[PDB]
Amino acid sequence: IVLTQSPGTLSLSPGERATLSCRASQSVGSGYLAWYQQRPGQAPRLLIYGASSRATGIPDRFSGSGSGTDFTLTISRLEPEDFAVYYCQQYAGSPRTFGQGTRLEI
Amino acid sequence: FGAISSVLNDILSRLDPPEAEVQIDRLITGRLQSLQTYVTQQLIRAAE
Amino acid sequence: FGAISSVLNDILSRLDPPEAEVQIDRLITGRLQSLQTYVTQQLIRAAE
Amino acid sequence: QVQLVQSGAEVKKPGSSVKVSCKASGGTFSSYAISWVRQAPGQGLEWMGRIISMFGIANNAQKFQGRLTITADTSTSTAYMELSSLRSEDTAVYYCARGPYYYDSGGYYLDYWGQGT
Amino acid sequence: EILDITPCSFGGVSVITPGTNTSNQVAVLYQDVNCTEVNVFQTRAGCLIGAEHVNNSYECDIPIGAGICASYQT
Amino acid sequence: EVFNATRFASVYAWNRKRISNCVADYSVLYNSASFSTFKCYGVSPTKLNDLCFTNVYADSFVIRGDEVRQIAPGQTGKIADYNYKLPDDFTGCVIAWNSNNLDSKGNYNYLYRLFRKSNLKPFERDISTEIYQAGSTPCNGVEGFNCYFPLQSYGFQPTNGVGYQPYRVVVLSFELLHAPATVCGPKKSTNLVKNKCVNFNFNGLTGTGVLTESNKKFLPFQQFGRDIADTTDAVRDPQTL
Amino acid sequence: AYTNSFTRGVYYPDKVFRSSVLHSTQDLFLPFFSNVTWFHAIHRFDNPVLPFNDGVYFASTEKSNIIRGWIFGTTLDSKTQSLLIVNNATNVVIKVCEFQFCNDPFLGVNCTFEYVSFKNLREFVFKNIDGYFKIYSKHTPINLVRDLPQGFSALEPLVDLPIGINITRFQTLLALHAAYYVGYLQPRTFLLKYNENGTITDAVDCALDPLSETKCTLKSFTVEKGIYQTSNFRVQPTESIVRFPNITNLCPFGEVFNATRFASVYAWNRKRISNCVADYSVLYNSASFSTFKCYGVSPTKLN
Ligand SMILES: *[C@@H]1O[C@H](CO)[C@@H](O[C@@H]2O[C@H](CO)[C@@H](O)[C@H](O)[C@H]2NC(C)=O)[C@H](O)[C@H]1NC(C)=O
Ligand SMILES: *[C@@H]1O[C@H](CO)[C@@H](O)[C@H](O)[C@H]1NC(C)=O
Ligand SMILES: *[C@@H]1O[C@H](CO)[C@@H](O)[C@H](O)[C@H]1NC(C)=O
Ligand SMILES: *[C@@H]1O[C@H](CO)[C@@H](O)[C@H](O)[C@H]1NC(C)=O
Ligand SMILES: *[C@@H]1O[C@H](CO)[C@@H](O)[C@H](O)[C@H]1NC(C)=O
Ligand SMILES: *[C@@H]1O[C@H](CO)[C@@H](O)[C@H](O)[C@H]1NC(C)=O
Ligand SMILES: *[C@@H]1O[C@H](CO)[C@@H](O)[C@H](O)[C@H]1NC(C)=O
Ligand SMILES: *[C@@H]1O[C@H](CO)[C@@H](O)[C@H](O)[C@H]1NC(C)=O
Repeated sequence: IVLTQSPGTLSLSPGERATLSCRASQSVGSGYLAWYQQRPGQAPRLLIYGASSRATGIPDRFSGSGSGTDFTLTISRLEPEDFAVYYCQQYAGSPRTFGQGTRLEI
Repeated sequence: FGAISSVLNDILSRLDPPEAEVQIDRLITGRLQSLQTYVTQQLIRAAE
Repeated sequence: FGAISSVLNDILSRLDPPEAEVQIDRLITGRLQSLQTYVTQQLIRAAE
Repeated sequence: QVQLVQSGAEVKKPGSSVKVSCKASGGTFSSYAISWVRQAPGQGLEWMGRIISMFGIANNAQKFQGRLTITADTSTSTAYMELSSLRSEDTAVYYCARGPYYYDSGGYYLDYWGQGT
Repeated sequence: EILDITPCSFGGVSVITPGTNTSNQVAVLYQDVNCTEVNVFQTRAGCLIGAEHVNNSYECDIPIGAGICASYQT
Repeated sequence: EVFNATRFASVYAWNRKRISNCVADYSVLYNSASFSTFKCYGVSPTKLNDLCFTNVYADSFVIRGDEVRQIAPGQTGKIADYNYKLPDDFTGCVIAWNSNNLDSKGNYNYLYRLFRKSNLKPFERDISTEIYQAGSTPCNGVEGFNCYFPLQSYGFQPTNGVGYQPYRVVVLSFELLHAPATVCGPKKSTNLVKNKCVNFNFNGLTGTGVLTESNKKFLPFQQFGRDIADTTDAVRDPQTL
Repeated sequence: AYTNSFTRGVYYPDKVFRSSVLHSTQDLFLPFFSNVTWFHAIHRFDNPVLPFNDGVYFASTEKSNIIRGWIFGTTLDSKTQSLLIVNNATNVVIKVCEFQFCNDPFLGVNCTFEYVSFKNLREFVFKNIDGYFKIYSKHTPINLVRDLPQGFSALEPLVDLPIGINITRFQTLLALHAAYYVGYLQPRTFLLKYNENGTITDAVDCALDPLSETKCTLKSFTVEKGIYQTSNFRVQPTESIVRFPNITNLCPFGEVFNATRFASVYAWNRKRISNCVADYSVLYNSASFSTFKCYGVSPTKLN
């Protein structure tokens, strides 16, 4: 399975509503996705798990949705310190596969 | 004979053994006493 | 006869009256039923 | 709080074997599904193994199956990885992964990562 | 479609035997079954296996039922 | 060593311990009031003292509030069926007592293994991890509804509620058979008196009879004689042969 | 190679003395008049492992105690518990300790209780019951060098041993510079004849042949002339019909059960279920349900 994301990069100015969706080639599940935010030159950090079950220690401003074969991650209000890399990550079964990453530039 | 169902196969079905022994045992004692009556009737009528 | 142990002395040694009564009533029902069959056998055969 | 110590950068000759550590300090250890991941320079991250600490049993990713032996030492609260048949291109940064393996509590995958090698 | 239920065939298993001092040979009597469901001889009592049927007439020694009797003889 | 033991095993791997060649004081077990539930099935609780038992096995594990009633013969439950099944004709006493003082300090040690063992014969241990096996055609991952990890663990916190409050339970399994009795109670015994109508209880056989020397020769291994009606007629004196 | 036992395999089943009593018991036994496997290992002719199955009958002919050991192991490699029985010169030592065994163990010419101590035939039956391993022995002088004599031997239970293993395989240990018999026990009924003195002189099988079923039903060795009913003929069912009607509709159980609103007790709503295929497996599987007590039907079997 390959988790095809939408798109490779979305060039958004701060404050934009950014939907960094991620689509699966076959069904995975509605409590079966997770998203990690990788800080520059570091290790990624979980923000939303099980597609919509918000991870503790993370602001509500980040919000994932979708189910089946089409999933969506939404960032509602971009701020300057949020430019970073985001990875989707299939959560159901099989070898763990991580998304190709989205780099937010100015 | 005062059980949940008269059909023995239906007793093997419709419930698991650990509770089912009491229902089967009530069936067993009833049928065995029925044989006791029928057989004792046979012997006495056969004596006749 | 569907009791915990066939030996009566064993029942008296192991289980105390409140459940013992249920056990012994099982022995009395079984053994006494067997006695009833045996006597009806003897009585009919003695008639023969 | 929780952290895995970074190593000194490594360069290795082809054909050797490399041992990379992963320290766990703080928190409630032995209830986490500590795992193993890596990312090559300029490529996305790839998973290698998964360890259930209580029964100390591990599985290896298909692409890396037959080349990695992974064990977890509960006494020192550490997770170890062993890689053989090193090549020239294999020099790279190596990461470590973990997260509780408990179902009906949601979870199954979480973060709790460190920094790297 | 309307299907009849006929219970599977069955009957008592009777063993025909002469006294153990005399021989260990034995003939088995399957009651009330045709000799297909099982020296095989069919009589109204049932299927009889292990016995050699003869039309010669002799006094009854061991009764098979349905007019058939068994005995140990050359 | 097994009941007042420093460490108790988990429901995942409940320890089974051999007990042999030891006179047993059941009085201290019964009189001691630390025991919360002491409901007995095969033996009277009060009369657990006098009788002799050939072999006693002690089973050790730790349970919640619901399992104290769940662990019983013929009762059905998650842990009762999937983990540890009590035989329907079990002869013995189930013993349980408080575990707040020793456990629930966060104490995450205990594990119970739910869905994997759909059917288990009595007194059987499943030490195989078997990660999946919930049921579905795909495999090699958990995925959704297809499979899930059976080995879930208990989380005991210093804040644990009374309903989920942990309890320690020890089940002593008495196997009632005819064989050399390893365990008996603390009663000294009189010497032998013969040719007299005496109430007798030998190795816990019990009954009334006239003790006489028997010319019949046991084979060395045999212990108890019997009759055509399957009642005891010959006994080997335990202390002297 | 194969040959028949003709008599052998009768042991004392229970822990009693009985005088002149014909008592019929059901237990694992070596069937009468059945093949017992025959092997050689002499001159290199090594010894193979065997499938233990439910039980084993072992018979040894040895002049210089070449047969010295027995193992009853699953993998034989220190992963799982393995028992060692060896009988060296004057001491019979029994160690059921976890040991590391070499794959081919031979002699040149984690642990519970531990025990220490052709003119002749030695017969051993090794069996494990109820977590207990019981060893049966019997030494009988024979003149029939070729094959087993047609005589009845009773094997006393020597010692009882608490091993508790998943036994699946069997091997014999031999000296390197014989013939051993293997048969598999199966559940059958024997009618045992005890003497006055209690020696097991003779026994008769209950399924061996039509004479034997008559002997077992009559409960005597001698059967007189006549007809005897012994058992019941019964055609065993071969196939299985699972004919049910086919209905597309699914159960509205899920919608009712996870419905947002339920009515009050004084006016409890009655919902009719009909003409749908209903699966109760989902209901069993869900663990959110605090109470599942069922009266009319057992909870596992409702579906
Ligand atoms: C003897 O007993 C030891 C344990 O008392 C067995 O070895 C242990 O195996 C476990 C794996 O389940 C390890 O975690 C322990 O560290 C081992 N301990 C030791 C001391 O090795 C051992 O296999 C048994 N048998 C032999 C032949 O030593
Ligand atoms: C039965 O066998 C015995 C030998 O044990 C023999 O003496 C007797 O004559 C036999 N009975 C008949 C009727 O032949
Ligand atoms: C023998 O079997 C056939 C069918 O197999 C049946 O029709 C016939 O009636 C049987 N014989 C007797 C005497 O019933
Ligand atoms: C006996 O059977 C044979 C062979 O079928 C036949 O030839 C003969 O006529 C029969 N005899 C009698 C007396 O029935
Ligand atoms: C168990 O140990 C405690 C130690 O405080 C002691 O009070 C108690 O009597 C012991 N119980 C038994 C049965 O020895
Ligand atoms: C016993 O062995 C013989 C030859 O070795 C063989 O023909 C026969 O089928 C065997 N018996 C069984 C029941 O397999
Ligand atoms: C016999 O074997 C035991 C253990 O297998 C060993 O201790 C002993 O030395 C051996 N020899 C004798 C003569 O007992
Ligand atoms: C039984 O064994 C005793 C042992 O002394 C012997 O005297 C007796 O003769 C034996 N009985 C038979 C029938 O062989």
